[PDB]
Amino acid sequence: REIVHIQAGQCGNQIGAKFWEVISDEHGIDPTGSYHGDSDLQLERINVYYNEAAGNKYVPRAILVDLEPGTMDSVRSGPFGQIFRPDNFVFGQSGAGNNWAKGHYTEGAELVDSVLDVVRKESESCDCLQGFQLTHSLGGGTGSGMGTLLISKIREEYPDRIMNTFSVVPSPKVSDTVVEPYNATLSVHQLVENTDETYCIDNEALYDICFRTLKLTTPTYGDLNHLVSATMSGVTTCLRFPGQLNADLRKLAVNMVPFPRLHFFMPGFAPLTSRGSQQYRALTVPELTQQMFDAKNMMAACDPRHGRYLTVAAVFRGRMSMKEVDEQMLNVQNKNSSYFVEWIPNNVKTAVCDIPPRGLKMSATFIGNSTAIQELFKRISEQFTAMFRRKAFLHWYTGEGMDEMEFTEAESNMNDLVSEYQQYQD
Amino acid sequence: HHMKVVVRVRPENTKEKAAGFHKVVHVVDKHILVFDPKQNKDLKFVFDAVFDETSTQSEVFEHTTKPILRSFLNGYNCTVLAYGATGAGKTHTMLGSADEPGVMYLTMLHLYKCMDEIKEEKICSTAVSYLEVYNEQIRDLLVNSGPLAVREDTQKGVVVHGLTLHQPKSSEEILHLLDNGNKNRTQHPTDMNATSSRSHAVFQIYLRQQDKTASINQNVRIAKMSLIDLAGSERASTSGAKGTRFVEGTNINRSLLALGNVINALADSKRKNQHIPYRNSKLTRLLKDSLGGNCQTIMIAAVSPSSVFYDDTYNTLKYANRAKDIKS
Amino acid sequence: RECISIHVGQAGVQIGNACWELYCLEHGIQPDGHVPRAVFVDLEPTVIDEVRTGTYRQLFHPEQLITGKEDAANNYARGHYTIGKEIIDLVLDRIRKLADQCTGLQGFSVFHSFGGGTGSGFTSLLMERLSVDYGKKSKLEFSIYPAPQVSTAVVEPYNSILTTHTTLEHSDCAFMVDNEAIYDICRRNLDIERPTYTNLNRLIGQIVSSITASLRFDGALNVDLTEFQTNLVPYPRGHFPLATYAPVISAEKAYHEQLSVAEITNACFEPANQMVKCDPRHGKYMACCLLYRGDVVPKDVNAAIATIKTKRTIQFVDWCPTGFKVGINYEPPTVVPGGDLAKVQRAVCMLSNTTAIAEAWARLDHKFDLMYAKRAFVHWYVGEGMEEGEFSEAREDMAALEKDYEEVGVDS
Ligand SMILES: CC(=O)O[C@H]1C(=O)[C@@]2(C)[C@H]([C@H](OC(=O)c3ccccc3)[C@]3(O)C[C@H](OC(=O)[C@H](O)[C@@H](NC(=O)c4ccccc4)c4ccccc4)C(C)=C1C3(C)C)[C@]1(OC(C)=O)CO[C@@H]1C[C@@H]2O
Ligand SMILES: Nc1nc2c(ncn2[C@@H]2O[C@H](COP(=O)(O)OP(=O)(O)OP(=O)(O)O)[C@@H](O)[C@H]2O)c(=O)[nH]1
Ligand SMILES: Nc1nc2c(ncn2[C@@H]2O[C@H](COP(=O)(O)OP(=O)(O)O)[C@@H](O)[C@H]2O)c(=O)[nH]1
Ligand SMILES: [Mg+2]
Ligand SMILES: [Zn+2]
Repeated sequence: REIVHIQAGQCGNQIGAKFWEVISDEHGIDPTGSYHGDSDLQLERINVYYNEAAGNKYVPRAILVDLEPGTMDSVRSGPFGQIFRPDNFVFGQSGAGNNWAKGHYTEGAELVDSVLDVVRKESESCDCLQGFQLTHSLGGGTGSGMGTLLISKIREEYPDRIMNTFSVVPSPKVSDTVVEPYNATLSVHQLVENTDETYCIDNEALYDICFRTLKLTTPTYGDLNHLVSATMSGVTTCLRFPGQLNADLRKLAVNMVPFPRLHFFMPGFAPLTSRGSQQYRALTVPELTQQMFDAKNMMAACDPRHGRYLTVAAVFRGRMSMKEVDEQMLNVQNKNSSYFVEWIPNNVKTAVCDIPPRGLKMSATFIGNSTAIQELFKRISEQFTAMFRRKAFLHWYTGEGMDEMEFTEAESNMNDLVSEYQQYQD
Repeated sequence: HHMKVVVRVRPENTKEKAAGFHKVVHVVDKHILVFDPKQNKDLKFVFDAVFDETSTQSEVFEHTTKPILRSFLNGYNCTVLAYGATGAGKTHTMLGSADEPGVMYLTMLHLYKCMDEIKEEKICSTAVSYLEVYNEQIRDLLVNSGPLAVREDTQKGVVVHGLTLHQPKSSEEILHLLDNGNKNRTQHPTDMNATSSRSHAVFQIYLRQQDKTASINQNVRIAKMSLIDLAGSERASTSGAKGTRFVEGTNINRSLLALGNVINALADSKRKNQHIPYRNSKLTRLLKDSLGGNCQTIMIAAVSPSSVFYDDTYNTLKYANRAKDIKS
Repeated sequence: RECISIHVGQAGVQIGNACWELYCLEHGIQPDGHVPRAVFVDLEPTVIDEVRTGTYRQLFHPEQLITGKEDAANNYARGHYTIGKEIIDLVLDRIRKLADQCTGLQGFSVFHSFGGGTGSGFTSLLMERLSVDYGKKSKLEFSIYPAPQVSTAVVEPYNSILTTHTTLEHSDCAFMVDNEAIYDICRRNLDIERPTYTNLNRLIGQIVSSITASLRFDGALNVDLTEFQTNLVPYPRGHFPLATYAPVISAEKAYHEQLSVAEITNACFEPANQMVKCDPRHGKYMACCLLYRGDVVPKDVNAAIATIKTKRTIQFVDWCPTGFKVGINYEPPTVVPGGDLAKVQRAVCMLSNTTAIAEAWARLDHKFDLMYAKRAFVHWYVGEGMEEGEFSEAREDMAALEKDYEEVGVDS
């Protein structure tokens, strides 16, 4: 089986450097070097993310899509930056203006065909394709506009292969951009109707989970991104390992989406202990489910305690009893029968790999499909209307060949998407 | 109000009569058919009306369509759904030749007189559309183009601003040529020559009523009547083709699932709220206004006495039964 | 004489590697000896690859190891229809190539895991295509039905109401082993809160050895495979007896081991020992095939059973005078060199049809309805070449299996 990652925009790119920083060590792949793998198992399944050319040069099979040179020119000029075949860099030296319309209709729309070209070179690689990983932020031009286009085209070329999306939904408290809900409401719109698995991450839900669950006082971006990239490795690549009960992107999809909207999840890692001290090793297993199922520790902004679950997928990866796993999940389902929805007798999807995250004993990725994410597309959809009412920075969109009905469309769609998610909270 | 459900059993052809297989459906009366087999469930099901084999094109048309004409005059949205397995009777009931005018031509002839009568009391104008639904794309039948961009009205309600319904009719002659183009236009798989399926498809009429004294302007009655020829589901096991036939059949079934979610939801929403997801498909979105409040609706389930129709009829009747059955 | 085996689904293959392990272990055939007599099917390569990488590697032909590199999918439809279709021909070809080579066989011991994708769906058609190509044989399917509360897959019931209805009209006798009610045996009757899947597989890997292995082996009271479905099924529904083992003692803790027949037989009817969460809550036994092995006097049995026939709190069915197939083998059991199984010099692998599964089926059927009542994960099967038909019409199927297992008992 196989996948082909996609680094849309700067954020989705910056994260690409962290996703591949990680995964490669989780696969013994040095910069241009080969498999140094401490074991022999980190190789029978690598194909999922790489290609055979030389015999030491397994190249990451991703795409780097960006209208801002300086970005991909920082990812390519730094650490692992020299592993991507140059053919992967689909740059757009144009003005990467912070407009969703500037990266979806006017400036991104040109660069697309020179992207789809390569997304096909990589899909027609070999063996069987599973799907595509997509990283980006819903708060910018090249992220939410151009990266949401890339998928609307991918989902027309292979409506069979899956589409995981890792979105950096606009964080509440402070927005790292101004038009944010514009770039966002317009991309979530495309997402609800093309990708079929989304993992929404919030730069501040991370800061919290990175400043209080890691006593880490100076959580640089490299860190947030690192934490995120730690989950997306426990999702995909992980289940492309053996296990007493393994799954794969489809099992995850076919157990986690009750209704075809696509639905968006909220990832959570297991052993999230500060370095020296907190190395408590209280990781028998009740400590991992203790972790993953708390409020805090959900990379989403919203708190699960604010809304039922439809599905859960504890994708464990570390030798453990199929009894103390399958058991714990139950008491968790009964202590919290309140929030877990009832018309699914077993919401939880236990998944169990064998090999754990390189240096750790036992971990478990959490992929929650809670109705609590209603209280985020609410947020976004609010910020929209409050400014859309006055057409705030709208001339930057229309003046790029847009429509007054296009913003209406997306808000209403993604605003209905809120409605639906409540139909199951009740 | 409620959606009306009817079933039509066709009559076995000669070839099947030679086989002389057991009859899977027995019609007791106008209201009720029995599902076989008889030496099973042996559950009797009561419909409102049964159409026999005997009914050609006069009887089928007049019964179902006539009460929708009254709701048509109201200018509330009316709709008719026609279903059928391959060889169900699909063409015969809906159409036939010019010789034996089925529902469509009798709506066209009778409702053409309806335009005459209505127009007299209030000036009326009518146009008609033939829209398709192939690979989840709307295609106008009269002109093939790219699918209409979808937008929504400000309140709500999905619209396709690819709305065309290319050419209106002054009389029967023009529409009759369009019907030739209709079958060709629908995208079908290269099926057996005997069978032909649409992708998914519909037909619409447009009512705009203005009193004679009233202008155009002033209050208008707006009705739409939609006549739907639903496609058939595919089976993976039966098909064996899969591939492009597979993808088209999955897309049909997804539109059918969304419609069925609305359908069962409609019965529940007799005690219902917004919950009914119109958004689930493009069909159900097109139908937002039409499945409708106190809209009039009818479902015509076509089936045959045929042996292959055994499975297909039983499945469709169970589902038709679910529309009458489903209560919380 | 022989009985092929078709281990389908990852789990049916993990159990398969285990039942297959216990075999050579009691036949003196180390890693590289003879040749197996079975096949392995999965739509996930990485699992059958564990039989191609791990232990028992070269004991198989790469020809009896079928894989579909494609996708497993925890959904019946896909694994039956859509995907699992492409492989079936090739699969059959082995159970027709391996079925020819032999000498007057008796059937195929199928191994599947009811609530899976490859284990539900695919086998549904595999057993399907068998009941037509060899309707003249035995079709004993050894299942691992859904844990009563500790299921895994979210959809499980969709997959297991669909494997039951499609296989029902095709099996001869369906053995059942419940994954959770085995863990109780690992907690209560062996003491370990560390039961790897590798252990439940040693345990079914044991009960199963009692079925084929030792019974197809000479003894003082041999019992062919046909003998089972004859002495075990009262009615044509592919009736599903339950597996039970007796000396499930721990090879470390307690040691009373020397537990003469009179004890090990009584230890079968206590509900806390039956690899099934179908505790005889009311379910009247209707036929039991007590397979013994080891040092057993036929009078010890024709007395240890007589005592039981008169316990009355064990209430057998009315229309059944005597429903006790005594099967005696010679060779004692053969425990793993250092797993956790005691190692006695006698055992009782009793299996039986009980009106008790009137429960287990009910509780698994009710599951299905709750989700089907909302369509839940339905769009996952419809988009895979299924219909409102195959669900609703396989629901009605098992409905007359709740009535069947009710009417054949509870009444006189
Ligand atoms: C001596 C020792 O045991 O050190 C541990 C350690 O102290 C702790 C604190 C690690 C440490 O992680 C962090 O401090 C951290 C920093 C930024 C963002 C997120 C986390 C560690 O850096 C991370 C590192 O993780 C791994 O090796 C995993 O394989 C992990 N790898 C990476 O994230 C990675 C980092 C740099 C370069 C390449 C990969 C992984 C996890 C999931 C999926 C794939 C890979 C581990 C166990 C440790 C150190 C080294 C201190 C912890 O994190 C992880 C992801 O394991 C933080 O809480 C856990 C508990 C660990 O015990
Ligand atoms: N006893 C036992 N039960 C197992 C084993 N492996 C899995 N199971 C059970 O069987 C079911 C799991 O089926 P899966 O592994 O998900 O699927 P599969 O049947 O192999 O086929 P796919 O869904 O297509 O992967 C669960 O109910 C598990 O508890 C095993 O080794 N032993
Ligand atoms: N976690 C995370 N967020 C980022 C990174 N870079 C930008 N972001 C977020 O992305 C949003 C800005 O969009 P940006 O990535 O600049 O858009 P683009 O570059 O024009 O496609 C803000 O909400 C930032 O917090 C990053 O490296 N990691
Ligand atoms: Mg499997
Ligand atoms: Zn002793």
